[PDB]
Amino acid sequence: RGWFDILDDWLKRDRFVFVGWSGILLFPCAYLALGGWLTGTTFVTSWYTHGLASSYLEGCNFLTVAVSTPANSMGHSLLLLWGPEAQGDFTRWCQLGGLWTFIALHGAFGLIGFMLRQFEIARLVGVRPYNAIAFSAPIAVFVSVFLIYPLGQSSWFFAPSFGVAAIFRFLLFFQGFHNWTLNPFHMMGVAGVLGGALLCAIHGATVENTLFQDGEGASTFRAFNPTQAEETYSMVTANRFWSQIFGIAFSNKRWLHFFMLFVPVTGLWMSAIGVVGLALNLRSYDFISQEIRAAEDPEFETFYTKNLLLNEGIRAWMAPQDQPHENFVFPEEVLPRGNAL
Amino acid sequence: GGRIPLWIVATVAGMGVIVIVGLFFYGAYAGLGSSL
Amino acid sequence: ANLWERFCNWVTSTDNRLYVGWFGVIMIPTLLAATICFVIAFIAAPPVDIDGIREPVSGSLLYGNNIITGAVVPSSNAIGLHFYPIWEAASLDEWLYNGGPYQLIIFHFLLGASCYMGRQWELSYRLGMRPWICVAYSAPLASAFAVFLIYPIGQGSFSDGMPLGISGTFNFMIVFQAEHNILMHPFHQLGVAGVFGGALFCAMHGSLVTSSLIRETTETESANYGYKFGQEEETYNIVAAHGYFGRLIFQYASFNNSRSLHFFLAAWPVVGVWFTALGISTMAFNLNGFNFNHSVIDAKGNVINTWADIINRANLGMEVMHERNAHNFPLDLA
Amino acid sequence: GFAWWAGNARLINLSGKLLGAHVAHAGLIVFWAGAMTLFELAHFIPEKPMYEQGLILIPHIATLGWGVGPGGEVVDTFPFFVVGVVHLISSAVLGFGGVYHAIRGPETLEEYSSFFGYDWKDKNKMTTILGFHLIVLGIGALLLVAKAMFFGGLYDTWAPGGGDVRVITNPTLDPRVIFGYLLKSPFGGEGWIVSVNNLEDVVGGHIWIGLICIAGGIWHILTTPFGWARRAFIWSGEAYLSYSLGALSMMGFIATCFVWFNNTVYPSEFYGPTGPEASQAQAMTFLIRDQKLGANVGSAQGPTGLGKYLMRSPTGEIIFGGETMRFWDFRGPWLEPLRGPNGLDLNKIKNDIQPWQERRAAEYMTHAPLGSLNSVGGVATEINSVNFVSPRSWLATSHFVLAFFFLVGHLWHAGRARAAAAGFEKGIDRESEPVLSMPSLD
Amino acid sequence: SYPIFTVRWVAVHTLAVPTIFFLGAIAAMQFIQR
Amino acid sequence: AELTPEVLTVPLNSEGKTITLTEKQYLEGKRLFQYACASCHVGGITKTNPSLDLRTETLALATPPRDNIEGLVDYMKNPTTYDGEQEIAEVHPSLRSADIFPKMRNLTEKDLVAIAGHILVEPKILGDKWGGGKVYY
Amino acid sequence: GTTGERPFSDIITSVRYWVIHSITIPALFIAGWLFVSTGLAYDVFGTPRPDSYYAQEQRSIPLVTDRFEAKQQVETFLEQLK
Ligand code: CLA
Ligand code: CLA
Ligand code: CLA
Ligand code: CLA
Ligand code: CLA
Ligand SMILES: CC1=C(/C=C/C(C)=C/C=C/C(C)=C/C=C/C=C(C)/C=C/C=C(C)/C=C/C2=C(C)CCCC2(C)C)C(C)(C)CCC1
Ligand SMILES: CC1=C(/C=C/C(C)=C/C=C/C(C)=C/C=C/C=C(C)/C=C/C=C(C)/C=C/C2=C(C)CCCC2(C)C)C(C)(C)CCC1
Ligand SMILES: CC1=C(/C=C/C(C)=C/C=C/C(C)=C/C=C/C=C(C)/C=C/C=C(C)/C=C/C2=C(C)CCCC2(C)C)C(C)(C)CCC1
Ligand SMILES: [Cl-]
Ligand SMILES: [Cl-]
Ligand SMILES: [Fe+2]
Repeated sequence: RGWFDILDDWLKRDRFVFVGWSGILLFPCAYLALGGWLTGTTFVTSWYTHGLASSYLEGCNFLTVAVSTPANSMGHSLLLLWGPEAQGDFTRWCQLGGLWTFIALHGAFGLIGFMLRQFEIARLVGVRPYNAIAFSAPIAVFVSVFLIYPLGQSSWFFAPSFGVAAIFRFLLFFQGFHNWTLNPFHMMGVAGVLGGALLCAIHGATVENTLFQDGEGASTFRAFNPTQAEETYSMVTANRFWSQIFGIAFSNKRWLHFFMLFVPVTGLWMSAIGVVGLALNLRSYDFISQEIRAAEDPEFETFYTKNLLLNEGIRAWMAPQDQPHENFVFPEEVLPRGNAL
Repeated sequence: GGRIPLWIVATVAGMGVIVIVGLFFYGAYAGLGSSL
Repeated sequence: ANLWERFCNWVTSTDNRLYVGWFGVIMIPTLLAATICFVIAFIAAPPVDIDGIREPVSGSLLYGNNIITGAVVPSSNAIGLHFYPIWEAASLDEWLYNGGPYQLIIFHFLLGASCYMGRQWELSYRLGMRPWICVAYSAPLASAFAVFLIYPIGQGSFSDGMPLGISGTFNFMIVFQAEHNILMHPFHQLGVAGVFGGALFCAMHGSLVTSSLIRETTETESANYGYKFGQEEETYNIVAAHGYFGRLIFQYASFNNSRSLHFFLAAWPVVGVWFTALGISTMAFNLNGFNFNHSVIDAKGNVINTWADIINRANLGMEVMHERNAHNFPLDLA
Repeated sequence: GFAWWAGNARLINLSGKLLGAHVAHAGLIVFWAGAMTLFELAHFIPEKPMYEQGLILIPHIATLGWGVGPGGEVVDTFPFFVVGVVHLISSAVLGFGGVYHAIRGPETLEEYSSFFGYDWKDKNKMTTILGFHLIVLGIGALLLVAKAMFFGGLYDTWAPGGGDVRVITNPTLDPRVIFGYLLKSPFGGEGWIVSVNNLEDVVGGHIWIGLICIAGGIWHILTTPFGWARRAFIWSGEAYLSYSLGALSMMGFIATCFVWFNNTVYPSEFYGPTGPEASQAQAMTFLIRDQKLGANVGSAQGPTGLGKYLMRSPTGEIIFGGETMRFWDFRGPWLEPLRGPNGLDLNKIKNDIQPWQERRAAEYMTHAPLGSLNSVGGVATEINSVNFVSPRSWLATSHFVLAFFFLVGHLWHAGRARAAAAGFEKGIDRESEPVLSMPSLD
Repeated sequence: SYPIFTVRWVAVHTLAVPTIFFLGAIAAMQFIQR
Repeated sequence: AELTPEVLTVPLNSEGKTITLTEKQYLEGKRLFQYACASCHVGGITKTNPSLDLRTETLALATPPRDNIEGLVDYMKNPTTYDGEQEIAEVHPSLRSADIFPKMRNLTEKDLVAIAGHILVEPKILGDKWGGGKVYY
Repeated sequence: GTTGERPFSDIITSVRYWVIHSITIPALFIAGWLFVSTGLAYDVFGTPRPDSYYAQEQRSIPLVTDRFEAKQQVETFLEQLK
């Protein structure tokens, strides 16, 4: 009956927003990460780190605002407010990119707090903790993309900036520099995300079109009671339909719902592994056998060689503006170009 | 209690949203970020 | 006992291991024709002059491709939107050089896939089901129509339809971005929300049902054996699922009606994918993503680049390089 | 017991209120026609081409012959005003009747009168209502024939002299021509009914359609469905709705391709050039430019070995080179003077290109139907400056979208009509589950 | 007997207060000229 | 940086007299340029003849020099080829051809100065971007 | 089905709620406006005004290029606008 148990009582009170011990980590960090992004996208420039405007105050819209990464010259500095770079000056800290690490770091600890919350509530309510386990896939993605990937490169500058169009630029960078679409770990991620969306739609549709008639209304939603013991749709009719339509069907409701967890979670984990390789430029960029043949045989052309020409244009045409610290000067005569264009 | 009818509260709030969003779309054609 | 009535009874029989049906009567030959031609071409077809410039692209395994680089290559830009069946070629050799097989495959496939959707309605009717599973499938089907038929029509050439290949797919989406800025188009943005949200809700629903399975087994058994096919009682506790998820967020952000929950699961990715299919279909007529290039300038009139301008530098790089030999005039107007 | 979000399904069996819904909604259609025209006119500036001004309704009126003269120049905007006002005025009347029948009039009509009342399941009455509307449509098709032959004509982009309003004195009646169009392939170089390239075929087709529709209207008034038709269909309000949803979807897809490819009933003077047209015009432009400099365009070999300006189509016709090789089926009034029996004629190209053709190609090349959602003209990498998206892109995209969703509504309502007719639209009867009485598959 | 200030009260205003503040600042920005 | 009178100061004629535009004139010139010219000359290039641009060094080498208000105002009235040898009013918009180029009809004499002023000012602001094409976007 | 807090729908339809909030909501809106209209937002965050991205005859970006002298580089860039 000491202070610890008294505090435990209060943290675990049933209220509109459950708090819990995990709330002490989750709530401040979630609110600061969110508030950092809203503050920066509304008010803060990227002029000194990127040569870019990036806030509503500067003229940007929702698609173009961003909280951008620090300058390449910062390396992997934590960029703490009180640290040797900003030296406690809030204004300089904003201009040097400090909101980027602020958001990434508080974001990282909020993700941990949210997963602890899933564990905490699951334990108090009496259910198995599979929702927390599935949330490991978003965490793996965040840490590999926002933390591991720039930590293997020269600096934070090459991490994703927190913005709609800034993320689009990240996508296209990865095509032209890493040839990321060719990477089998990304392909496994694509199958997991697309397979998840398919399973989501096909399971939802199946349940809704094998419902039992449990009421007279034309709106079928009213004919369900959360405490009824009876299944609300026919597994038997659903299995027959899919067996005759597609050849196979689910027969076990537990396997089906475990499979729905398994597929997107596994896909995200796979893509995370490939991004860890790209931290080191360990790309699946080429097929060596293709290059040997193509170098010797100028009539040999595939969609593989066509795509590398596209990557080479991306690199040469975006690099000077996208990596301004390198002072790339490419005279017109060195730019790769097809005919006429 | 239930003095102000909720359908009226929703109508007025909804129009307040339309006005602010409309202002933001107007600003895409004037001043900063308009290309002029 | 009449010969036609007995055939009709076999076509629509609910007792065939695989349902045939009247839509199946069109689906089965068209899908077999598309499949057989696809497999043979993927393994063995000679190079195809996709862009009409007498520059053949090698698509098949026997001509130096692997599984990742292989494709059935779209038909020649010289054909445009002209119909090119076998009997219009002077010879199979001509038909192969010019990309005939691509047309045969995609036309038979779009027909058979359309009949696949009809077959889904039809069996649902014979079984006494509700009818709308086929409406969910219309979203992938519309997407296939967009990339194989609609986008060709708008650009004027099946040579700009999507190649039947893994790397050919990547070529298609890189060129699509340089010419339409699809990333900056809201219907593609909604497609991503349809597909990200779909994977999210798949994982959520799977994890919440799995979280609340009623104990029915020992630790030495798969919990899956706690459910028997066709049992009448539910196998999980939706009240416990709701009690957890409502506390994870807040109460009214969680579903306690299983019918509305599963309807939500159906509608979110279906609607998102309808929009992204409409994105491809309307960028077929060159209504492109938002263009904010040089939208921010300073008091003097200097351009102040945003991330949209960096995207444009990337788009420019793809533009100048794609089909590097096909353009003789300064604007790529289709 | 429909929910509020399915609340218009409560009108299925209330013929009086459903009549008001339809008539009120028709007032909305006519209101927008009226209001949009006045908006376009208030913003119209006659010295700018229509397609630089985001106009879609004024081009429809101009095509009927009103307001314009030679070359498509606007001479009098008063016809535009009239069309707008009369539509706007008429919407009040339809609005008035809609709300009366929806709020105050009899909830159901079949008590007030056996003529206006109907049961969806009454196959005789249903085909009678259909027949009346078929006649109305038939009269509608002949109004266009009337305008074309007796009331001033139609704008003709092909008229010698750059286009002009022309009275149609000899509409095409040969059914080999009129129905020949319906049997043309929809693929490239053929184009099904979208290929109609002259006003005589347009007017004659509408004479045929007017007569067919009137004849069909009288047919359906006087008959009831034959037994083979009675066993093949579902006879219910929702089924009829589903059938019309399919027809509207098909029609929207056709309209999409019509505005995208056809430059006869969508004159490029008003709508801007087609995609194929603008791409042909660019090749024309640099052919003209380079030949003025001394280039021999007929013998210039391009990088690939194909001609840089001119090449052969797969069936031999001489055509423009470069990527526009795909668009050689394009036909337009500024280009046809250069065509001989074998395609583009090198001697005409060398000697007979006119300044107006140079102007027209430069105009159409720089007004290709490419633009951003926020109306920045040109390819996606172009900078801001030119505020332009072609009316053809706006009309093609919007109607593809509408056509697609109406196909989905057809599927939705057709499947439901079937299930409601057989009695299982609300779910499976637990005590009588069909699959439970079928043998297992294995 | 309903309380006025709750944990919920704090959560609500923690988000709503700067939201309206930010909306006012963004509105003003639409009238900035270069 | 800002739009100062020095940037708004451009040559009036070949003899070297200068004129200082107002900010109002600059903005009006930009609007009229977009209205009547940008469809072919966006960013100082020429889409239908890329060999000829609106860079000041290009206009200086035209016959009649066109790198000054007078030369440009005259061009908008009676355009010639780059060497001065032929008049091209029938294929290039001009007041002389406002019957066949209707957007030229309602341009007053002061509009012409605003349009010419914009063409001479813009390369001072944008440098290489004016007339550089997509390499500099 | 409730945890003791007052229902939202009861709150926002109540007269007392709207008595307080017809002041607090516009006040916060006005405050945010003045944060921008007084120009204070520029100075707090260091965001360039439309006339202070470049020196008058400059087209080079003032990119930070040192980690530990970065604060002084920004300050030196800014004096080139005074
Ligand atoms: C649970 C809440 C939480 C967590 C985990 C974090 C976590 C973090 N914050 Mg955030 N922050 C929070 C709440 C939180 N913050 C709140 C509530 C505010 C509002 C005030 C902020 C405002 C804020 C700013 C402004 C910044 C951070 C930063 C950081 C990072 C560096 C912090 C550091 O080095 O700690 C150092 C401190 C400790 C590890 C605590 C030490 C406690 C030990 C155990 C006891 C020591 C004994 C003591 C000193 C004895 C004193 C005796 C005395 C008599 C002399 C890190 C990601 C920085 C950042 O993001 O960089 C980009 C940064 O600049 N935070
Ligand atoms: C084109 C759009 C359209 C039209 C014409 C209708 C028409 C109708 N609806 Mg439907 N409905 C629609 C859209 C539409 N609805 C949408 C989008 C929804 C979803 C929110 C619904 C949801 C819905 C429900 C849930 C129900 C209906 C019902 C009805 C019918 C009776 C309504 C009634 O008595 O209201 C009474 C309303 C009033 C007295 C308020 C005043 C409304 C008036 C008409 C406004 C007119 C203003 C206008 C400026 C007047 C001009 C005057 C001048 C021209 C003379 C009526 C035929 C009801 C029905 O079937 O009845 C059995 C019903 O239960 N509708
Ligand atoms: C689809 C349209 C439609 C239909 C089927 C009906 C049907 C009906 N209405 Mg409704 N009504 C409509 C439109 C329609 N109305 C419109 C648009 C208005 C507003 C003006 C009204 C206003 C109205 C009132 C005020 C009343 C009815 C009543 C009635 C009933 C008796 C009508 C009668 O005996 O007329 C007999 C036939 C005639 C009087 C001949 C009319 C000749 C018309 C006006 C000329 C032809 C028009 C032409 C074909 C198209 C318009 C031209 C345009 C394109 C420029 C009947 C159920 C009555 C009712 O329900 O009583 C309880 C009633 O009191 N209606
Ligand atoms: C809005 C127009 C409309 C509508 C909805 C109907 C509706 C109906 N008609 Mg009427 N009909 C109409 C106009 C219309 N008609 C007109 C204008 C005429 C005059 C020519 C007729 C002449 C007519 C006759 C002579 C008969 C009907 C009959 C029928 C019924 C059966 C229809 C059926 O099974 O078709 C389904 C169609 C088929 C089974 C055959 C399809 C053949 C086409 C050509 C397939 C091609 C489709 C293809 C994909 C697209 C390309 C088109 C191609 C021609 C190029 C139904 C109530 C029947 C009935 O019971 O009358 C009492 C009947 O015998 N109609
Ligand atoms: C001629 C056209 C037509 C007609 C008359 C009907 C009529 C009907 N439909 Mg069908 N429907 C159609 C087309 C049509 N539909 C199309 C094209 C689709 C595919 C999308 C559907 C899909 C559909 C579904 C899925 C369902 C119906 C249902 C119904 C019934 C109830 C409708 C209702 O109360 O909605 C009430 C109206 C609303 C709730 C408003 C919807 C709001 C829309 C979606 C947003 C509009 C915004 C717009 C896009 C622009 C945004 C800009 C912004 C400023 C707003 C009624 C019999 C229901 C049914 O089966 O009943 C038997 C039902 O569940 N319809
Ligand atoms: C960073 C930082 C910090 C923090 C801060 C904060 C925490 C902030 C917050 C902030 C916030 C918190 C903000 C907010 C804002 C908001 C907004 C700005 C919103 C908007 C929205 C909108 C616009 C919407 C709209 C709409 C739509 C569009 C549709 C639907 C409807 C609606 C209405 C929803 C501190 C101090 C610690 C210090 C350090 C730094
Ligand atoms: C039933 C219902 C509904 C619906 C309704 C409707 C839809 C209605 C309609 C209505 C209408 C549809 C209306 C209309 C109106 C109109 C009018 C009223 C007009 C007027 C006009 C005028 C007055 C004009 C004037 C002029 C002139 C003459 C000249 C020029 C100028 C001007 C323009 C000014 C709803 C959903 C809501 C709800 C529920 C129920
Ligand atoms: C005006 C014109 C013209 C003409 C046109 C015409 C003459 C047209 C006709 C059209 C027609 C004449 C059409 C038709 C249509 C048809 C249809 C579209 C059909 C449908 C069908 C169906 C839908 C069916 C179904 C079914 C089956 C299959 C099986 C059994 C069941 C049922 C019945 C469901 C021309 C071009 C010269 C020129 C321009 C103008
Ligand atoms: Cl390519
Ligand atoms: Cl070309
Ligand atoms: Fe489920």
